[PDB]
Amino acid sequence: SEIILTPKEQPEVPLEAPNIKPDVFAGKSIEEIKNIQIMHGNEVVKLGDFFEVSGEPADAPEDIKIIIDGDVYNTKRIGQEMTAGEIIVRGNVNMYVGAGMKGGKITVEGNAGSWAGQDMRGGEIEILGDAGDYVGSSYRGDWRGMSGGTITVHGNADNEIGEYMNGGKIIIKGDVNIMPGIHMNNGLIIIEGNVVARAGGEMAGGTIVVKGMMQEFLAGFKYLGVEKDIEVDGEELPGAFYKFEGDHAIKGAKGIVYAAVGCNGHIAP
Amino acid sequence: GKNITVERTGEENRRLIFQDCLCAVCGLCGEICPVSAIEVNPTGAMVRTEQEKSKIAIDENKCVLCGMCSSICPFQALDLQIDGTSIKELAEYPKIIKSAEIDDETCIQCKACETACPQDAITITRELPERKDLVTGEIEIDKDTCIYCGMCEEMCPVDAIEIDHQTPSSASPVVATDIRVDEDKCVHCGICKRICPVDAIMQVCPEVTGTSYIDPELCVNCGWCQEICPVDAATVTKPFEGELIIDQDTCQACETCVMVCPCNVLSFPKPEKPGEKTTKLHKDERFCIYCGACERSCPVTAITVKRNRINTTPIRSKAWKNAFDSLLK
Amino acid sequence: AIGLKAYPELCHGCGNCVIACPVNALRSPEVAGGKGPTDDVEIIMIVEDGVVNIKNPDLCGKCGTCVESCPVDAIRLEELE
Amino acid sequence: MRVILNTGRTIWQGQAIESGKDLKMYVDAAAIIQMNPEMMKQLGIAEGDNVKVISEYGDVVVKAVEAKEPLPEGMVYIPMGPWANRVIRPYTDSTATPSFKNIPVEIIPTDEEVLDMPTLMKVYGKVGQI
Ligand code: SF4
Ligand code: SF4
Ligand code: SF4
Ligand code: SF4
Ligand code: SF4
Ligand code: SF4
Ligand code: SF4
Ligand code: SF4
Ligand code: SF4
Ligand code: SF4
Ligand SMILES: [Ca+2]
Ligand SMILES: [K+]
Ligand SMILES: [K+]
Ligand SMILES: [K+]
Ligand SMILES: [K+]
Ligand SMILES: [K+]
Repeated sequence: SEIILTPKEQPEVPLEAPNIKPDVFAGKSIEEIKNIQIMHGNEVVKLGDFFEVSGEPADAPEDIKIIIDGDVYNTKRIGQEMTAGEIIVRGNVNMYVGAGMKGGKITVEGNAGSWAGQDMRGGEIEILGDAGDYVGSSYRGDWRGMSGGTITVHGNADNEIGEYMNGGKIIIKGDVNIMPGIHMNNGLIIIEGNVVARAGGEMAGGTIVVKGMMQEFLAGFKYLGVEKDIEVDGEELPGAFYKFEGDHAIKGAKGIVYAAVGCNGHIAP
Repeated sequence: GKNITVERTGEENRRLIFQDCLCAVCGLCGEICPVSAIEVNPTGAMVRTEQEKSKIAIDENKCVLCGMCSSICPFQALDLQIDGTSIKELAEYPKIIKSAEIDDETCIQCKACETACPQDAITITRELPERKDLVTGEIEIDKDTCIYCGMCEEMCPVDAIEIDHQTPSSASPVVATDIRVDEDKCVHCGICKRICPVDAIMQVCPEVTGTSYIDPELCVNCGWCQEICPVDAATVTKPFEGELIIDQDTCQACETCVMVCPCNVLSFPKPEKPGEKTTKLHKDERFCIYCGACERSCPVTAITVKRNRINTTPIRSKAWKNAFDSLLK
Repeated sequence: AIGLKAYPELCHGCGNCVIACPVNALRSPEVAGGKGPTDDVEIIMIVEDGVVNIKNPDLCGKCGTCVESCPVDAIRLEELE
Repeated sequence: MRVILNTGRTIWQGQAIESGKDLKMYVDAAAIIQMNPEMMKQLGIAEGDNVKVISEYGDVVVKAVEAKEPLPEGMVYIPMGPWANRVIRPYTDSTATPSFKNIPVEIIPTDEEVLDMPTLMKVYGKVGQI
């Protein structure tokens, strides 16, 4: 069952809409969905004030597909803590897309702001454009971050992707800036493009794979040699990779960084 | 920038990708194309000079995405994909039989093949044993007998001895506060015990692992690894069989073919002694793949390539059989 | 297509290209040995009136040897149309 | 010339902000670019000559002065203030804190004048809101 949200003009003061999720839409009529509360800065407003609503209701969230038929560049927390069903955004989203989600799937056809999939527990997020900082990160002060789910970004991402990661998987098909996998404990990060610096900084566990060039790396890592045609958590990666263990600035560190031999000769000692 | 993609969508999607960086400008794709859709630029010019153009041009109005050019290319520069899968994984498409492999159990990680490979397709690594495991002995300095003369520290060939030197003060009226031997660095040569003027020193006297990897996209099946290997761990099979013929008198030693050859077959030997004469253009066909780039590059046609066989199982399609047979000479 | 092009206004008339060319060297033993031709011969280019002058462009194989021999970029291989 | 722009405090910029940001001494303390004498020689300038600083984020005219606190090769120093903040990196990397230090900039000599404090702020085009 498809429920269509057609955005009216997005406001300059952003909207916060954590109630845009199949779990809230389940069991509500089209008229009840228009009355769902969202924030517009320091005022509470109705979903209907900023979106046209149409389609067919459904009683269970697993049978709901929300289609946002337009750009929602100034709408935060879409799909926050969703457990089932699907959201497709035919445009951009602001921060916190799918933050804390437990299941289901979110597809963003455009770009996403920072904290996409922050604290993710399960399900899937797919961003066809670029993402901001803190893809699949933890919250300020907490030492327990993302514990499951898959995040795929087809474009580029910025800093601290997988910050304090404790499970799940992050795939960046483009490039990243600095500190991917900062304080990582567990999980898998695959960067198909390049890294500027500090991959795996202060990591204690988990695996980071860089298929492109790492411009700079870290002296706290131990070089283990080359591995070929590697397989990590079911992902088959053909070719040769320089293998490093660290970050030994951390006590008892067991993290692994794989970097493609072809463009990382300057990183190997 | 320099790569070319010819694509056609529909019921069945077909996509031909050309990678300029892998192209050796041999001309075989242009020769095989049954509709003459490809124009290959001059071999010498594309290798020896700076050019903004791609090495080949594919006419979209003539190409029918048959895949013959992708199949023949000895350099993996042309790849035809049908519904996302490469023709090299589809048994319906004729495939040239070739290979290059290293037996990991036989290999001793000597790195000679890595150095010899003309395409830099090989990665050889090795984990050497730690220095301490290649020497055996015991060493001890009596710090009460030691007078801190510094002769052992100076003479030690590996800097294993360290003295904590200092300028004396009235609170610490000594020239040094400690002396230590780093047993992980010591090679048990016995120099320190022999130079000590007060006999303060007592001194008395793991297999190589690694990884071997051949990149299948860069490898051109030249056979340099197989020939150079001291233990016969590397095995190579070639796509074509043929012959090279050089006319030494026609050759004017411009060096174009030498620079063009992607398999390092051709060279200009240097005379060993003054007044000795050498072969103007030297070949070693053990490394040749009969690609034809050398002949194509030569402006005076002093070097020619004959191709006697293209290694495949019997070709079923008459169009493909006729195209492959046109490359034999 | 790519072909031989002269820039006589940049040329020193040094003769490096004339001598380096394997087609010219094959056709003229004097040229092969570093001299300008005295015997009548049909070669790709010669130094005439102090500058490089292309005489038989159809004999050029576009190898790039002449180009490496010129430090002032007065003889090139480029798109002629 | 491509250089690295560092920014921060000087005791003179401190004295000037506490005396008055509307005084000539604030322009003399903060609308400046400190450079090693070797860099001034490379550019062909002397102390007191003006320099046009251009980054990906903006542009500014400041007065060249010889650095009394030596710089590493290829680095320049503009004291914190609105002249420096025309050209440094605004982006916070999702931390709230901009990149005030170590930004690539292009520097060339100029005959244009340094703008005083009220004139520099007119580049933003404040529109009255009441
Ligand atoms: S067949 Fe020869 S010329 Fe054609 S793409 Fe392959 S390497 Fe280049
Ligand atoms: S795919 Fe077939 S038609 Fe197209 S260029 Fe290659 S050989 Fe010619
Ligand atoms: S040579 Fe003997 S006395 Fe001199 S410093 Fe070494 S141990 Fe001490
Ligand atoms: S034995 Fe040779 S290597 Fe060991 S400490 Fe003495 S001098 Fe140095
Ligand atoms: S066959 Fe030639 S190209 Fe292939 S790995 Fe051996 S030496 Fe390198
Ligand atoms: S030459 Fe032979 S032994 Fe030496 S590294 Fe290569 S394959 Fe191994
Ligand atoms: S064979 Fe032809 S291309 Fe090779 S060096 Fe001799 S003249 Fe030049
Ligand atoms: S010598 Fe053999 S491998 Fe080298 S360019 Fe000629 S044909 Fe190709
Ligand atoms: S084109 Fe260049 S190499 Fe040839 S004569 Fe002129 S300056 Fe000399
Ligand atoms: S490109 Fe080669 S053949 Fe043509 S004129 Fe220059 S050297 Fe002679
Ligand atoms: Ca945290
Ligand atoms: K090599
Ligand atoms: K010593
Ligand atoms: K051998
Ligand atoms: K030829
Ligand atoms: K030149």
